[PDB]
Amino acid sequence: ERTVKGVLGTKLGMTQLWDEHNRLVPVTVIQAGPCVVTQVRTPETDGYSAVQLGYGAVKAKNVTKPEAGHFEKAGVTPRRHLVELRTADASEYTLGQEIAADVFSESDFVDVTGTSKGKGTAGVMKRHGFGGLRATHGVHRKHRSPGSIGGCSTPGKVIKGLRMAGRMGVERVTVQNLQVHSVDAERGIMLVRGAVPGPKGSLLVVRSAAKKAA
Amino acid sequence: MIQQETRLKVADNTGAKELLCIRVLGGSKRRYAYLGDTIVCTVKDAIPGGNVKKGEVVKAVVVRTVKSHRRPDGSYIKFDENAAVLLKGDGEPRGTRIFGPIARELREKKFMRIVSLAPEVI
Amino acid sequence: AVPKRKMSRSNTRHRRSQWKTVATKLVTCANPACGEKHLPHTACPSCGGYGPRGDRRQVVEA
Amino acid sequence: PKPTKGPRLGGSPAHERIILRNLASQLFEHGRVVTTVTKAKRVRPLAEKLINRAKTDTVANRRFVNRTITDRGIVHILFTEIGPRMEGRDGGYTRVTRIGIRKGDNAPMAVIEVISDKVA
Amino acid sequence: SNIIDEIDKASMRDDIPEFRPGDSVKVHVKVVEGSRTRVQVFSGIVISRTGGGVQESFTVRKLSFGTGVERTFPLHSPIIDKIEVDRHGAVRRAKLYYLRGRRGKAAKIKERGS
RNA sequence: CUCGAUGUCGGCUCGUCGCAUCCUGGGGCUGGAGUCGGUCCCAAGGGUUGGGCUGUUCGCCCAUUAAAGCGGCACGCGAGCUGGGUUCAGAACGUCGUGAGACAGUUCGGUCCCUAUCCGCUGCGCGCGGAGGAAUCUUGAGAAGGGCUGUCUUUAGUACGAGAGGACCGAGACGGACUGACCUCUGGUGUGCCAGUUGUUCUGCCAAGAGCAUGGCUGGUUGGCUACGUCGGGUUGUGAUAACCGCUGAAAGCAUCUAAGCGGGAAGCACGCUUCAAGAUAAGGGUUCCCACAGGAGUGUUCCUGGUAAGGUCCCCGAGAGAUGAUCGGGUUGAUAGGCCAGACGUGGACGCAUCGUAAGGUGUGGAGCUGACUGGUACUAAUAGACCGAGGACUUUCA
RNA sequence: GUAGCGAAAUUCCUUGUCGGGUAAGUUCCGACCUGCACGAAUGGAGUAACGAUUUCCCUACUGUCUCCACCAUGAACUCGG
RNA sequence: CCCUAAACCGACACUGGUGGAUAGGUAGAGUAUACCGAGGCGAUCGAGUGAAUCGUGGUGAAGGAACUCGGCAAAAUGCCC
RNA sequence: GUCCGAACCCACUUCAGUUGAAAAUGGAGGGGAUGAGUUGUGGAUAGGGGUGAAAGGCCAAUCAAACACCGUGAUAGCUGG
Ligand SMILES: CON(C)Cc1ccc(O)c2c1C[C@H]1C[C@H]3[C@H](N(C)C)C(O)=C(C(N)=O)C(=O)[C@@]3(O)C(O)=C1C2=O
Ligand SMILES: [Mg+2]
Ligand SMILES: [Mg+2]
Ligand SMILES: [Mg+2]
Ligand SMILES: [Mg+2]
Ligand SMILES: [Mg+2]
Ligand SMILES: [Mg+2]
Ligand SMILES: [Mg+2]
Ligand SMILES: [Mg+2]
Ligand SMILES: [Mg+2]
Ligand SMILES: [Mg+2]
Ligand SMILES: [Mg+2]
Ligand SMILES: [Mg+2]
Ligand SMILES: [Mg+2]
Ligand SMILES: [Mg+2]
Ligand SMILES: [Mg+2]
Ligand SMILES: [Mg+2]
Ligand SMILES: [Mg+2]
Ligand SMILES: [Mg+2]
Ligand SMILES: [Mg+2]
Ligand SMILES: [Mg+2]
Ligand SMILES: [Mg+2]
Ligand SMILES: [Mg+2]
Ligand SMILES: [Mg+2]
Ligand SMILES: [Mg+2]
Ligand SMILES: [Mg+2]
Ligand SMILES: [Mg+2]
Ligand SMILES: [Mg+2]
Ligand SMILES: [Mg+2]
Ligand SMILES: [Mg+2]
Ligand SMILES: [Mg+2]
Ligand SMILES: [Mg+2]
Ligand SMILES: [Mg+2]
Ligand SMILES: [Mg+2]
Ligand SMILES: [Mg+2]
Ligand SMILES: [Mg+2]
Ligand SMILES: [Mg+2]
Ligand SMILES: [Mg+2]
Ligand SMILES: [Mg+2]
Ligand SMILES: [Mg+2]
Ligand SMILES: [Mg+2]
Ligand SMILES: [Mg+2]
Ligand SMILES: [Mg+2]
Ligand SMILES: [Mg+2]
Ligand SMILES: [Mg+2]
Ligand SMILES: [Mg+2]
Ligand SMILES: [Mg+2]
Ligand SMILES: [Mg+2]
Ligand SMILES: [Mg+2]
Ligand SMILES: [Mg+2]
Ligand SMILES: [Mg+2]
Ligand SMILES: [Mg+2]
Ligand SMILES: [Mg+2]
Ligand SMILES: [Mg+2]
Ligand SMILES: [Mg+2]
Ligand SMILES: [Mg+2]
Ligand SMILES: [Mg+2]
Ligand SMILES: [Mg+2]
Ligand SMILES: [Mg+2]
Ligand SMILES: [Mg+2]
Ligand SMILES: [Mg+2]
Ligand SMILES: [Mg+2]
Ligand SMILES: [Mg+2]
Ligand SMILES: [Mg+2]
Ligand SMILES: [Mg+2]
Ligand SMILES: [Mg+2]
Ligand SMILES: [Mg+2]
Ligand SMILES: [Mg+2]
Ligand SMILES: [Mg+2]
Ligand SMILES: [Mg+2]
Ligand SMILES: [Mg+2]
Ligand SMILES: [Mg+2]
Ligand SMILES: [Mg+2]
Ligand SMILES: [Mg+2]
Ligand SMILES: [Mg+2]
Ligand SMILES: [Mg+2]
Ligand SMILES: [Zn+2]
Repeated sequence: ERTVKGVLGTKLGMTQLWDEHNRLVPVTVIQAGPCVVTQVRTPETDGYSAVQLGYGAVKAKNVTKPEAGHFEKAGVTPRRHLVELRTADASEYTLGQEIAADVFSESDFVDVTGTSKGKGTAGVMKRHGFGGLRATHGVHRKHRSPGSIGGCSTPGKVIKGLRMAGRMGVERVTVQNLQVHSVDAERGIMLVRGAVPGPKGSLLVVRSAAKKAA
Repeated sequence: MIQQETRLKVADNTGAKELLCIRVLGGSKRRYAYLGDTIVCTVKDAIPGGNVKKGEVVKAVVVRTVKSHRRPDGSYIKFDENAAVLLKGDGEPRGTRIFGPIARELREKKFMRIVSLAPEVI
Repeated sequence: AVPKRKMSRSNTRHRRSQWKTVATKLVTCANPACGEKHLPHTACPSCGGYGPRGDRRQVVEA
Repeated sequence: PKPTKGPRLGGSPAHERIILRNLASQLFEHGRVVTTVTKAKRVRPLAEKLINRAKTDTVANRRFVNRTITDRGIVHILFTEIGPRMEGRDGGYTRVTRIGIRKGDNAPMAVIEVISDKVA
Repeated sequence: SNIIDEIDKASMRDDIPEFRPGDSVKVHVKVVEGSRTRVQVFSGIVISRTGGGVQESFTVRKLSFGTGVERTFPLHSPIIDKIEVDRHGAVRRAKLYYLRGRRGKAAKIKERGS
């Protein structure tokens, strides 16, 4: 229902800048490269309004026949990635249209979505901030234990949703209201004030800020 | 960073020589006091000739932390001793003199009198 | 902790059937004079050679 | 070169250092060595660093190589035979090839060997 | 990547003098005073230079009123009007952290070429 | 009920639920100038501090805070921890007993095990199905998370009040706590890197080094991991409502918030925000690709074998991934890793030589040498070579 | 029931009362005596020295803690026995 | 023939117990400790892999007992003149 | 029956172990260490007895009366079958 502008990019890393109030600002560098409209979704044929964007450099021998046919119908060269943008203005998008970082101006607030860095199987003390037990005073082989995990004969069970150890990281995380610092479209570079999820080289979705601003 | 039980020296001439942080004002559960934060202290040691007695509960503003202090321009300031300056309950010093360097964060519209009496504002 | 009850035959077999191994795959030696089966990306134990029909290199003196 | 990330060979990092240095020395002594996959792949970077340092023969370089190895006979071999053998090679002075497994403990085995043929 | 570096080149400055930790330095730091601005000189000894592109920063230690004050400045910060080098020290360490616990004659640095 | 054992106080950890609400939200009546209160209706979304004393619960006190709620869950939680108290054998004191001994009197000391089978729960795979086999992108039935709050400025010294005093409803700024991601900054780490150095043994010796002593010990320290670090977040709202305030209006010629109906009305309810999600067997939808193979039995073809297409897996090189599976990238049509070359970071002036000093050593040659992770190049090395799986016009019925 | 001692390893009431120490002290330290239920070889009251005894305080010191992070290792984990 | 032990006492080829003699060098007060000698060993399942977690060590910003029944453990101190 | 401190003897604290390496130990500290010391060999004291710097401690890995055999197929208003 909401109209969203969007673009796809790659997390190149971070550096720092100084703003006009001489304030040090951390900036993430996103190679908000050229994206092409591979497919437009309409209520008539698909049931919702969204725009599928491409983006990515792919080797010709690593694109299969179904993907090649999809891109041939789109009328564009094959791209590595394909990500949709749920926008209510999908129609205004034509098949094969060119999208560049200049879709965002010098002070727009954006939401950046990416897959967070993985940590493997994490303990409770790390993946949930559990305070363990003391290091001394008789603590017996339970320094990083989760403590109790329930009650007693009532309910004689462990409630669903209890926080215990497990695999943390590698998940969809959206960080909101990041003010774009600068856009240089002729080389497809975006400087966004903040820290975005994911390791260097990961795919990032930069969309217009859902909550507009602070 | 100044927390409960941290002992600080005094940059005033009130006669107090050492304070013990009893609390860090500014909200519940607050851990630490930084440059320009107000704390409740007890006077562990004082000069025998002075207007402050040992065991007196006072309020002070923290100047000269040891840890570090970031500034919006990306620079940092660091001292070699945790200091504090006593207050009269209205934001004004109890003493009539300030000793040693004073942080610039005291001159955030708040402690004008202390900054004026500061021998050096860094 | 200790096993409260003797596990049933069905459950014991359900768990035990998963203790198994996969067969080693083996690949035909590229050397025409050998034609034997060896592990992939591994020198042929018979000819003691490695590489494609053309650029073969001796690896094991066997 | 790059550290080993995971747990070290021989049950101790000091023992891993000793193992890698001795294994490189034995590689240079014998031309080739069968030393299981992980040891060979971990000794390859150090051995190639040493060979590259030995590609140019100076007294200072010989002393620096003798910091490792520590057998001057092997240092002489490295600076006289292995070194000049790689005049035109830009790295890649060694190669690793898998052999199979050990019956006793199923250790995947491999032979690492210094390149023998001249690049020219 | 080098894209990061070429972006950093837009923020890096060129009028930085050459100096090492152990050198006496006056940093002309710009101080904002409400409507006013001023240039205040921080004079001291460089005790550290944490390097790397636009991230380069250096630490200056001063002894004022019986207390030591350390200030860390990003080498390309726009708050620094300029940097003056007074003495070139003769030290043996990259980081002069031992000077924190030294005062008096034990805390003074030899001059270069002495 | 349990004595062929249901371990008994308080704290720690982890929560969850009730509302008989401590704070924050809303409203009536007030014995409600203002400011505040005090009553008792709504309301459980979130929040509800750190210490001194005592084994304590309780309680008192100190300093805060928007507030320091009350209770249930075997007085939650010892196959999670604690053993200070209690309730073993030792001993002492008081009291009692002739005595052995006794004491909800006191005191000092005092062993507490478990490799998880089943359910439960947090994670992660394999299989099969999803009426052909695949590749990609998805809808959201439904599920989860999130929901705190202060101070100051302004409206305004306005309203009110005799004064002193001092607003509501709005606007802005800056915080605390909590929390998501993250490593540019700061801090920590550092079994790598550089450097110094003690003892000792060794490389014949000099020179230059090596082993061991916790990395022998020290001084630093990139990458990675991280918080003490820096960025973001709670919301601005919508709908139906609670108490409550109403409009029109009878029964009952009036009146009445109500009987017909309509409107306002809270941090609560459902959305909004974030995340999972078609095993949603109701197994979805779009787009794209591959195609009517072969041989047998057959009994409407049926069904079973066999080679393939699209496609995928094994294997190998790896990390942005990871306990293992998995995931992602690369596999010569190749920069996937190592090496190599250059750079940056880090250390801080190598060896040799010259010169000065009796010597330890100093200076020069020379930001030297060394050097990992980061960056850019470069096929030099290894990603050889190959196998294996995988449809068939894809069941039937009716429609068009 | 004397000397002496006393809320004591004895004091139930009880966290007695006052004083010291702490920002805050049911413990401690010195006093009071109202000794539930001290007391003179089952010794009374003291005592330098001594104590892996019990108790309180100050200082130094620290991952005990605010608040944990990171490193290496023996198990755990994967493969073979 | 073993004999501060794989052969003895412990059910074991068991991190336990077992009397006496010899016992070099350097640093050292030392028969402590470190590295070595005479001499003897590489230890009687391995190969891997940065999971959580447990054990065993290491380091730590600022604070410094706020931990806790209790400074439990650790740190600091440490030698000679 | 001095002090510090190895051997030696001990066993205060803590952690680990607790189907252990071990039916009482191991790591880290800790007490004594010329003495009422410790240790080897042989010997003496025997069950209502021993011995005990005294804990009902110890007397062949469970002692408020050892172990073995015998009376004996003790007895059990009790539990089981
Ligand atoms: C402070 O109250 N707590 C809750 C109790 C308690 C606490 C700590 C302990 O360490 C012991 C005990 C109980 C006693 C019981 C003794 C008894 N015996 C004396 C008759 C007995 O019957 C046996 C046995 N073998 O059956 C034992 O174990 C026993 O001797 C023994 O050692 C004990 C303990 O260890
Ligand atoms: Mg902790
Ligand atoms: Mg432990
Ligand atoms: Mg049940
Ligand atoms: Mg089952
Ligand atoms: Mg590493
Ligand atoms: Mg191993
Ligand atoms: Mg070592
Ligand atoms: Mg540098
Ligand atoms: Mg039973
Ligand atoms: Mg209610
Ligand atoms: Mg609640
Ligand atoms: Mg509810
Ligand atoms: Mg009480
Ligand atoms: Mg509760
Ligand atoms: Mg209970
Ligand atoms: Mg339980
Ligand atoms: Mg007890
Ligand atoms: Mg008990
Ligand atoms: Mg007495
Ligand atoms: Mg009597
Ligand atoms: Mg007791
Ligand atoms: Mg367990
Ligand atoms: Mg839904
Ligand atoms: Mg369901
Ligand atoms: Mg970095
Ligand atoms: Mg650092
Ligand atoms: Mg040696
Ligand atoms: Mg040491
Ligand atoms: Mg780093
Ligand atoms: Mg009416
Ligand atoms: Mg009305
Ligand atoms: Mg030199
Ligand atoms: Mg009292
Ligand atoms: Mg009492
Ligand atoms: Mg009192
Ligand atoms: Mg008498
Ligand atoms: Mg008498
Ligand atoms: Mg008596
Ligand atoms: Mg007596
Ligand atoms: Mg007496
Ligand atoms: Mg005495
Ligand atoms: Mg004692
Ligand atoms: Mg103290
Ligand atoms: Mg292991
Ligand atoms: Mg196995
Ligand atoms: Mg012997
Ligand atoms: Mg033995
Ligand atoms: Mg035996
Ligand atoms: Mg000597
Ligand atoms: Mg020794
Ligand atoms: Mg020898
Ligand atoms: Mg022997
Ligand atoms: Mg054995
Ligand atoms: Mg592993
Ligand atoms: Mg330590
Ligand atoms: Mg360090
Ligand atoms: Mg610290
Ligand atoms: Mg410190
Ligand atoms: Mg201190
Ligand atoms: Mg305390
Ligand atoms: Mg506490
Ligand atoms: Mg201790
Ligand atoms: Mg110590
Ligand atoms: Mg003595
Ligand atoms: Mg002995
Ligand atoms: Mg004991
Ligand atoms: Mg234990
Ligand atoms: Mg003594
Ligand atoms: Mg005899
Ligand atoms: Mg007794
Ligand atoms: Mg016995
Ligand atoms: Mg009898
Ligand atoms: Mg008879
Ligand atoms: Mg009978
Ligand atoms: Mg019965
Ligand atoms: Zn062959």
